[PDB]
Amino acid sequence: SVFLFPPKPKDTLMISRTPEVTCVVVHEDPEVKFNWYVDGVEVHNAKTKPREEQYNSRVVSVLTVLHQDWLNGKEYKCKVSNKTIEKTISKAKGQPREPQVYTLPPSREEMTKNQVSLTCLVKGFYPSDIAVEWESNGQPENNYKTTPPVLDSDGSFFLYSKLTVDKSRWQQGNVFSCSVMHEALHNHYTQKSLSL
Amino acid sequence: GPSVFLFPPKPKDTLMISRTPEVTCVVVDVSHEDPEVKFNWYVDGVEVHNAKTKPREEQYNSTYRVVSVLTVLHQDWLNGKEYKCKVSNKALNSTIEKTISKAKGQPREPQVYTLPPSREEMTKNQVSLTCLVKGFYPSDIAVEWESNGQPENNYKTTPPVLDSDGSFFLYSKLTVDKSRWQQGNVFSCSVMHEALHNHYTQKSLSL
Ligand SMILES: *[C@@H]1O[C@H](CO)[C@@H](O[C@@H]2O[C@H](CO)[C@@H](O[C@@H]3O[C@H](CO[C@H]4O[C@H](CO)[C@@H](O)[C@H](O)[C@@H]4O[C@@H]4O[C@H](CO)[C@@H](O[C@@H]5O[C@H](CO)[C@H](O)[C@H](O)[C@H]5O)[C@H](O)[C@H]4NC(C)=O)[C@@H](O)[C@H](O[C@H]4O[C@H](CO)[C@@H](O)[C@H](O)[C@@H]4O)[C@@H]3O)[C@H](O)[C@H]2NC(C)=O)[C@H](O)[C@H]1NC(C)=O
Ligand SMILES: *[C@@H]1O[C@H](CO)[C@@H](O[C@@H]2O[C@H](CO)[C@@H](O[C@@H]3O[C@H](CO[C@H]4O[C@H](CO)[C@@H](O)[C@H](O)[C@@H]4O[C@@H]4O[C@H](CO)[C@@H](O)[C@H](O)[C@H]4NC(C)=O)[C@@H](O)[C@H](O[C@H]4O[C@H](CO)[C@@H](O)[C@H](O)[C@@H]4O)[C@@H]3O)[C@H](O)[C@H]2NC(C)=O)[C@H](O)[C@H]1NC(C)=O
Ligand SMILES: *[C@@H]1O[C@H](CO)[C@@H](O)[C@H](O)[C@H]1NC(C)=O
Repeated sequence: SVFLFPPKPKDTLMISRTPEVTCVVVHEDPEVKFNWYVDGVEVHNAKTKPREEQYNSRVVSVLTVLHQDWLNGKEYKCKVSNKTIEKTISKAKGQPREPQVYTLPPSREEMTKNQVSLTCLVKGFYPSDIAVEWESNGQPENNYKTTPPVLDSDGSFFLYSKLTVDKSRWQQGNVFSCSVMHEALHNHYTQKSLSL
Repeated sequence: GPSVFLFPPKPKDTLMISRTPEVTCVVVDVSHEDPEVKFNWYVDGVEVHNAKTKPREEQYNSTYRVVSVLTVLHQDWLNGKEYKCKVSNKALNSTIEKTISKAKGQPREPQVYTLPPSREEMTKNQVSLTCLVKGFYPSDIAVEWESNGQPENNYKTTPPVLDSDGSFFLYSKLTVDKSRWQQGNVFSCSVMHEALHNHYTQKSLSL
């Protein structure tokens, strides 16, 4: 069993982070080998994290990739070997489309609660690789949860991010902002603010 | 060896006494050479005998697939009974066992809030009507949209999302033509869940 994983969306969009692809493999002294190919041609800058013994009786190899390589759609072939299995992944193919970002205040009806919901609708983006964060006065907020991307009826994706705050923090007029990073956006990043 | 997959009833099915909730046990990779299999069904570990097994269906990869459907009492699912399907075959003289039930935990009532389109989205030809459903447990839920009796076609609903208090939430988005929203048409988000009175609630939204 060989499983290939893509880099984190955030890591491919900021030139300062390190986007990896993670080839996971998953007890009679099994040796394993690893060959990495980028659009067919092989590369020798992988790294094999040390063996992991599981409760059921999990070797991993990690290859750093270039930001513009992943985003241009190059195929990443991970080839195992044990005395032969392959996997390939790439970015989803297609014209990237720019997320529209809309912040939605809490319902009047929710205002009878002690905490309230601040909503960030992110729609019309493609491919589904995206990252969403919340902050206020520069410091990130922690109490938020973001739905997975959902396929919309036009072949673009959407998601919602919900930020839970004390109603008083909302009543006091604090500024909350939803951050979105996506490849189709200008400088890969956009912000939208929400206040009372 | 074969493989067994056990599917729960649909959330609308268990919530409405008029519908027919079913647990479905599907066996794939049943050998072509000797394909006789047996289903044993158990409810809370007590064998039941009213399941309905389909005839084998020959697949296009030289295997067989067999389906058994167990009709469930609505209050049996909501009361958390466990459904085991056991699949036995004389081909390998082996047995595979799967168990499914409603997720354990105290049910919690969803709060349903409807959020109008953003002002910034009003420059588009279509606007987003949002239904926020939060604080519900377990995650089994159904969400629909309608207007003036008739249902609406152009909506999508996110999967349930585990929130930080252990309950679930989701959002449903209804896309409508800006004109329809600006005419004052009333739109309703309908939510179905065991912890709601009559298993159903409805919130409206208009300009
Ligand atoms: C005994 O040992 C273990 C028991 O623990 C078993 O291992 C499990 O086997 C399962 C099947 O054999 C397998 O299920 C598949 O899951 C994958 C998805 O894997 C992710 O999700 C799992 C559950 O959520 C995790 O446990 C996995 O570890 C993995 O999670 C993490 O995902 C991260 C994403 O945030 C990612 O981290 C990022 O990696 C990038 C890489 O670029 C960057 O580094 C970045 O910085 C990171 O954030 C990681 O990859 C990963 N975490 C790690 C590596 O630490 C799923 O795709 C797959 O589905 C395939 O097949 C189905 C067919 O049904 C098909 O529908 C799909 O299309 C797809 O083709 C399976 O569902 C488990 O993942 C796996 N657990 C492991 C390996 O830890 C063994 O199998 C047992 N031995 C046996 C049975 O013999
Ligand atoms: C020979 O051909 C056979 C026929 O295709 C192959 O059978 C297939 O075998 C695979 C596994 O090898 C099964 O995969 C599982 O599917 C589950 C979901 O299946 C539902 O959805 C699929 C579409 O995605 C659909 O085709 C199925 O028929 C099934 O539909 C549901 O059916 C029930 C009952 O009828 C109904 O109530 C539902 O409404 C209906 N749903 C929908 C949407 O239509 C997955 O859940 C399984 O995942 C398990 O394993 C995963 C491991 O990664 C794990 O992540 C999961 O959590 C879970 O543990 C699994 O993916 C196929 O269903 C099966 N096909 C059929 C038609 O039964 C056979 O494999 C092949 N053999 C060879 C050697 O090639
Ligand atoms: C056949 O199945 C029975 C029931 O589990 C088991 O006791 C028996 O050992 C199996 N046959 C063989 C040859 O092991």
